[PDB]
Amino acid sequence: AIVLGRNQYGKAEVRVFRVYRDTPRHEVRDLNVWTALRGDFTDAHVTGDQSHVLPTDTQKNTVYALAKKEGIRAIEDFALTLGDHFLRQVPAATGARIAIEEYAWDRIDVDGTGHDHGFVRRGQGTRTTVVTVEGRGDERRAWVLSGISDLIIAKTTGSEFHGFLKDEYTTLEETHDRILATSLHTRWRYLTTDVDWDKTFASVRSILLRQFATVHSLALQQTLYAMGSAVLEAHPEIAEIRLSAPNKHHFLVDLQPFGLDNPGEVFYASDRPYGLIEASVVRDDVPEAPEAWLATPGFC
Amino acid sequence: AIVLGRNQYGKAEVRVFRVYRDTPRHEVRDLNVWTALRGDFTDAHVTGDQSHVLPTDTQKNTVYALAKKEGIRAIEDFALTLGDHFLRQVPAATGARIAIEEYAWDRIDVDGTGHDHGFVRRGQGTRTTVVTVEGRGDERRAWVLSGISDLIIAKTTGSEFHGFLKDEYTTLEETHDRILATSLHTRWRYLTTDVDWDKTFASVRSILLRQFATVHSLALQQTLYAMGSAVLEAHPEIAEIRLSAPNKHHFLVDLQPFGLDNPGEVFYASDRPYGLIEASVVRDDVPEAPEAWLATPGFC
Amino acid sequence: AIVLGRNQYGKAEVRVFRVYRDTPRHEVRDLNVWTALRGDFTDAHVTGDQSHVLPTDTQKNTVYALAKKEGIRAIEDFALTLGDHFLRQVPAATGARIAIEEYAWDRIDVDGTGHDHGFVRRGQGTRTTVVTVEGRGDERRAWVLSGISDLIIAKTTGSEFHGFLKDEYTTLEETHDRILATSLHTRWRYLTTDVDWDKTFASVRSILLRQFATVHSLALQQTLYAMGSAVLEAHPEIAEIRLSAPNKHHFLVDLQPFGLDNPGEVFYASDRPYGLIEASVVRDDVPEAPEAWLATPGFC
Amino acid sequence: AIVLGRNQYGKAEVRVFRVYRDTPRHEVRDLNVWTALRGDFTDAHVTGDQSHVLPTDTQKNTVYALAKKEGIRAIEDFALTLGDHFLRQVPAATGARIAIEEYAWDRIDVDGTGHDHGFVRRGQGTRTTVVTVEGRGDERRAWVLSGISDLIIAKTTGSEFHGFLKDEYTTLEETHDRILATSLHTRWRYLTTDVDWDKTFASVRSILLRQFATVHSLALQQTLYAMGSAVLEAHPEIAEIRLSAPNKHHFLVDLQPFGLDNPGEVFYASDRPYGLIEASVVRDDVPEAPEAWLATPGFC
Ligand SMILES: O=c1[nH]c(=O)c2[nH]c(=O)[nH]c2[nH]1
Ligand SMILES: O=c1[nH]c(=O)c2[nH]c(=O)[nH]c2[nH]1
Ligand SMILES: O=c1[nH]c(=O)c2[nH]c(=O)[nH]c2[nH]1
Ligand SMILES: O=c1[nH]c(=O)c2[nH]c(=O)[nH]c2[nH]1
Repeated sequence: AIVLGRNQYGKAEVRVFRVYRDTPRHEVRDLNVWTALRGDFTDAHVTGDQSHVLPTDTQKNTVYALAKKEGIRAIEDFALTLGDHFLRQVPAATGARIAIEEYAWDRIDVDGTGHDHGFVRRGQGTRTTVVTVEGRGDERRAWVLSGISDLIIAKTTGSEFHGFLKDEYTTLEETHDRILATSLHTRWRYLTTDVDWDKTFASVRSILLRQFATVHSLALQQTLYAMGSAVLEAHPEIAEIRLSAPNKHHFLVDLQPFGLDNPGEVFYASDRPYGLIEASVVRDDVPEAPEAWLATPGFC
Repeated sequence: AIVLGRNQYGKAEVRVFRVYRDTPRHEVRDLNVWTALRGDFTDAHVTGDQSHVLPTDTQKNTVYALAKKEGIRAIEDFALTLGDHFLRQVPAATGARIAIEEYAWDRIDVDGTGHDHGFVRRGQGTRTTVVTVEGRGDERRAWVLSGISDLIIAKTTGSEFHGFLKDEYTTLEETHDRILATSLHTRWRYLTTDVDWDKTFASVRSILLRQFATVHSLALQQTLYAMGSAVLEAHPEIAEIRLSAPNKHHFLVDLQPFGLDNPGEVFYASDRPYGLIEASVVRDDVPEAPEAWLATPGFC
Repeated sequence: AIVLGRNQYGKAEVRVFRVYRDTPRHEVRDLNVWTALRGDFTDAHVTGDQSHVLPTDTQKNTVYALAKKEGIRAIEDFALTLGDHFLRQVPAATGARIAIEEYAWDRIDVDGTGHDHGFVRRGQGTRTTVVTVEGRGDERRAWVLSGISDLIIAKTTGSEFHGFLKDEYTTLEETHDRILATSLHTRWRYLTTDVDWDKTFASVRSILLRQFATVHSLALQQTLYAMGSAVLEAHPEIAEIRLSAPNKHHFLVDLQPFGLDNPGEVFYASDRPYGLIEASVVRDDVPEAPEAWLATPGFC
Repeated sequence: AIVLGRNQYGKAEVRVFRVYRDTPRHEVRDLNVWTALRGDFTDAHVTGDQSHVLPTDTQKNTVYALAKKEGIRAIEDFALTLGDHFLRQVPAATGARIAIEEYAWDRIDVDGTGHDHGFVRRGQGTRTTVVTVEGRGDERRAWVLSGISDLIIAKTTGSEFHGFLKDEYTTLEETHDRILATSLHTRWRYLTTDVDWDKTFASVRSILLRQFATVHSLALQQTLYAMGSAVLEAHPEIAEIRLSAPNKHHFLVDLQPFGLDNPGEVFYASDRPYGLIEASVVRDDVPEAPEAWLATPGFC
């Protein structure tokens, strides 16, 4: 009684660089795109008949083709267009998952103004989206996740951790002052697809950064909740936000062996291990949408 | 109505290196360990009261302590032991997810025999486990996933891909002979925890490699199914197996511009993009265990 | 006739995070430090007598100790202080090489102003230094290299490549318009150590960026020369600059198979292979200083 | 008086995968190739006249073409062939540096015999070469470096470190038993180009591993010298060998706080910082060949 279960296939990490150059002031969209189709590909696995299978090579061609034919503004719209496109090309497909990450570029400063066609990478986190489209016509449903990854941030005070559970293996001293440093990975789910994607992203990003800096932290857990709840309070169109934050320990070096004090000044920035504190903040009044999250961050 | 939803926390990437040295012939266990606790940590997020929280630093200490107290044989047993231990130490916790990677070492060859205490990394893929323990006493349940990651394999013939769906964006030529190269990521779920972990792991690994080599491939999809089904047929104790394989494209380089033939000999190994083909092989007569897979491969 | 040749040893990648907090407006210095000592360590290699050897563990302790005792302003001064320090502690040492890289942080924007103690990584290249100190007292000599690494930049026009040598293996079409994208690695050597390190670095960085953007490029070779010569013309205190630039090819995708034009708009950003164009611009009137560059970028 | 100084250019990281398939028992050569030309390319930098420049794209084409035309046996011979070829094609070039890494593959085991066309990556370090060719005809000279990179090895005893210099910043305890773990990077220079490259490589690798295992270590310094000298004593055709070894610290974890002993059994494998111990072993009766080492490991 051995059968094929869940499966998906597509092209991973299609790097597409789109330039808008209708005026001498160029704009760039720098994208990394994943496609994944789902549906009746059973025979392709069990017997090797590829009749239903649209090659991943073609899914890559389609990314580049539509980059010209449809354009690339907000990555959520581009992902939605790709999802609907593959459903129209692949009758055996029941759904498509399109994930995109965008690398931001600034203009190189020349004599106090940004150059028309010279750019430098901004380097402060990746804007992401994960779009799922299922069905066709009146039964078509779609879900949009957006997110930020590798947003590297730190507080040098305003961070405490005390009153925790102490067991026989606990050696950690309580503290009222420590560094809190992380590299934030977050994704949030929109209630519908009728959203000003760029406006909401800029506001969410600003809210997460501001809350991180200004909330007095009693634990990374409490910081993440304050960040996520501030986002949902400001954005009724967002159903839920998941946050994943390493606690990149900066250890206060003991300089007493060298005859020196260390009043919170000299730290060893440790690579591994790191705390990993992960939390979701949700609207209690809307249904969950597990289809939006299937195979996020990955299949297995 | 904004509330804390799913959450977990713990120590990530604890590198523990355990030496067995009861005799001059030492053995090594080289591990990377993640802990993650789930339970009633709501107050720790919402008000900042850490009374329920066993610090991630303590969870790190526990890995090293139990590596001596309990030893490290099969990583599945060590992960099961850590899971039960944390539930004993943290009353608010309802469950624990313990994930481990093991890096295999061989003995250095000296006059045709492995040296007593000198080793070299084996380098052929990581052995993995993901162990979840929920509840205590009679209500306790546990699940074991084991797996292999970064197993880099290739066939230089016995691979085809033809008769696929062709649309207006398709330029891929059908082929009856190509390279098939991948880096296998796989995880499988055991029906129970009464398993000879090392014997089954070694068998699964050899079935995967043997099926990959000897099965004539009509598509990566079909190779993955053939590998997965053979594992399930040889191991009734395994409920399901998920395979994730990039199709690392080796393009036959066009040498005609240089006055040369290229009959399947000279290839360009492209990095990105790559096909990503993902399949699940399951026993239809056993129920699913979503608990085993929760937050695998990640939380969000 | 087998003897020990050149050798050096020290601690690599000491991550030191220094916080200045005498006022509530904190400042951060985020550093990665390499030490390497040179001298009479022959017996330590040949017979294993470690009498001359100061442990790398101590060289690490010394980084953290001096971070408090001497402070960390410009990384060149900190590296010079470390070099002279190790010569005073290690009588067998004849020289010391201290390399440092600095990761820049900005203040998180809160209500239009930078927060007192909350920061985000700037993410636009690494400031580097390589300081070599040899001898003691009146025979002491020192050399300072500074540099930038991983400065990711791109032009979307103003870049040509034509009139090159065409041989029987050449398939490249000449072009008067292409993308030129790179990740710049550069190091330059100062004539003396009497330099305002921070002021010169900011000006050099600005000159390299401006020249990249504004010079009409006939080849990456010609761009790198225009960048390096502009730096030396503006900075008589700099003896030479070496630049190493990958040509990260952005290939104009052929969309004619899909019935579309591509007037310089849709590109495939290729990972590997990449051109690697490397050049030095030098003052013809000052002597070379090979001691400054020994074991840069590495020993072997 | 600002002038162009040293420069070189070429194609970096050309991944060529060559299959030998004269019989059904295929063999594979899996290579990463760098080309770099040196010569009279001054005009190409200063005025932008590319007449002398053979495009890096052509240099890429030449790797694939000669992989068929000439074949790929030992990477040293292939690199020598590329070096001479470019000097034939590029009159302005005075020299070429060709560097290659090879990734070893094993045959997949099927019923105790290696499969005809199914392979798995060996995973134990990269075989390397760096070949420099200068001049043409009677004035031609060439040099071959071969090497090994990322060879991950460890001993769990037979390593000590005591009797070192102790200063006011030293806290390291002397020890008579510790783990010694490293990832070896080494390059050696052949006296001539009349060498059985594969036989010598295999011998050098086994001497390095065997000496590491069996030599009782008083310091990494002394282990490296013992490895290097043994290679030179067994291979008169090798002029010199440079070794670069991180001391990847495995700290004995203090388990006393948990009521436990730890007699050399449980270790924390730290990532950074790490000792970096670098030594050259040379024949004092042969002259140096700086030309062989120019821009190794990099240009700047
Ligand atoms: O904010 C924190 N939460 C934790 O759970 C924890 N655990 C730990 O060791 N340090 C911290 N910090
Ligand atoms: O085995 C394959 N499956 C695919 O779906 C596919 N798509 C593609 O372009 N090549 C391949 N190969
Ligand atoms: O600016 C360039 N220099 C080159 O040497 C070269 N070679 C190549 O293929 N493209 C380019 N571009
Ligand atoms: O073999 C060693 N050499 C050193 O120089 C050194 N320094 C140190 O701290 N440990 C070690 N070990």
